[PDB]
Amino acid sequence: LRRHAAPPSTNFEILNEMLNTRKNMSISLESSKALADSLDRCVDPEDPYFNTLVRIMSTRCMMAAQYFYSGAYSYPDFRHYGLAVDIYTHFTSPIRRYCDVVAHRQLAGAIGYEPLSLTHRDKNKMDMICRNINRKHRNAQFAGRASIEYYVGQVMRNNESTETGYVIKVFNNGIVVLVPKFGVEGLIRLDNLTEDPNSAAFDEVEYKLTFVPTNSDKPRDVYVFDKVEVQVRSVMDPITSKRKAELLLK
Amino acid sequence: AKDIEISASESKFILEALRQNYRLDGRSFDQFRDVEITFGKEFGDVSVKMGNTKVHCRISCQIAQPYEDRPFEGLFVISTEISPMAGSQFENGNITGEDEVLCSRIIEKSVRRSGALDVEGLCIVAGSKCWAVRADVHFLDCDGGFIDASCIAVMAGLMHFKKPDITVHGEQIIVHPVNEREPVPLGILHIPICVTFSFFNPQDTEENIKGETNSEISIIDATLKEELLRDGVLTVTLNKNREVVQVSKAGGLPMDALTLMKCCHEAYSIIEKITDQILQLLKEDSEKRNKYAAMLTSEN
Ligand SMILES: [Br-]
Ligand SMILES: [Br-]
Repeated sequence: LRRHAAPPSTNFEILNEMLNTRKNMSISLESSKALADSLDRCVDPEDPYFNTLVRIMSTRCMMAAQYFYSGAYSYPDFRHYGLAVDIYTHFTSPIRRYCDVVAHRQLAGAIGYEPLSLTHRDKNKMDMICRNINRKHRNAQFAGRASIEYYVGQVMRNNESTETGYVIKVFNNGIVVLVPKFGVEGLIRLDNLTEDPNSAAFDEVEYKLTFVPTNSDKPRDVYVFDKVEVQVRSVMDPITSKRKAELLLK
Repeated sequence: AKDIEISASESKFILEALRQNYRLDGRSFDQFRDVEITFGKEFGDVSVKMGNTKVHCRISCQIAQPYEDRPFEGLFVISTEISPMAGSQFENGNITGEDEVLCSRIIEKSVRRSGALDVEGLCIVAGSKCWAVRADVHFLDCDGGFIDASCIAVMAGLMHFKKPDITVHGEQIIVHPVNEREPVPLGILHIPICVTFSFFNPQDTEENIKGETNSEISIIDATLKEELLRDGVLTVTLNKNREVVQVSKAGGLPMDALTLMKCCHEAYSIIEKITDQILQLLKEDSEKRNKYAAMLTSEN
């Protein structure tokens, strides 16, 4: 089977903190439907992409779904939060998922087509299969996302363009902006963020970072969830040899 | 002990009837008796009936501490003490007799050893507190087939039984009564079913040892009269997964290997029908208890 644990309150307390402070909103977390409804109404009229940004950000604070065998947990633990179903598994893709192969053999024995192999009726062997495909699943998505990272990083290799960015993380050492066009997150250090780093201030209560831009002299307050203009640029670090995307806001 | 006297006439008649494809109850050589399963009010209370054979099983459990060797496993025992109620042939408490120890060992190897019950799921807190499931078989009336009747009685009971729900606060065990929250069923890895074959030599020993053509007769699920006149016994246990749980032909009349294999395949068709039968009677019992629960709440 395959279950999905309900997200802890601690994961959304930080998101609701930024929402209630800046946008004056909140996510219920009372139920999956409550979480969905509150996430749905979380939309800014001046910018349609704001709702998408919150969704792609509230996805990062969800518990990882995992494969398992029905003897390892009780029935209420079979619950899949993200789908709101009492029970679930993978079956539709046996060519690209070994989990579906197991499910196929079990269904064949379920209908009486052919007796189920002993290896799929051993609680010990099933535990090894589940712990393996869980690890291979994580390694698959990470390798997949890394493949996107390299090719996109090669597109912006020798190119600079003013794209649309969104502030997702605010710190005293700088900010982190997300470019939806390339799907790449970038870090703008305080030294390259503004002039006179000793004059800049960070308010944790409001998630606001006030500073004076390098090409200006007017105190600008940069809050969170703000749509800002950002110049993209790629440079391979001479120490890590990883193609990172250096971003300069405007 | 107290013996059952069998005349030469009765011995010759029942054996000759077998030579003419006749058995007294009118069954067939490969025909298993109709198994009737009745559940009591409480969970774990099951009554199995095969013709005149009557057995009753009761599943119970209590909080106990696991063995030092197995801190993650719960306790599980099966009791099958005979009594003069099933007949004066049985001595009260005779748990060392040949047939008694065999029967006790067949059930144990079919349920306990086979791991039909998930003993790992009987653990509440590792190496401290666990459930101790007990299966008590009561032999009410004997007309043969006590092994097959017991194996069905134990399994039907275990699948029907439900233990009180438990929430754990460290080592503090909160045992919820049936009044507060509903009880929790047991974990069954597989459903073992026993089928016993009885062998008869229509000729003499010489033709069994050195005889060219085999002629030994084998019948399924013998009655008491057929059981007292057999020359060999075979108990084979299988499940719907097409696997042999255990086979026990402890001596007796030497039998052809291919014939014993035929019995195993014949038994598989029986255990399939029996297993599905048990499951259906469990569903209807669940539907009955739920329908009454709805009629009790509506009237409340
Ligand atoms: Br253990
Ligand atoms: Br009879």
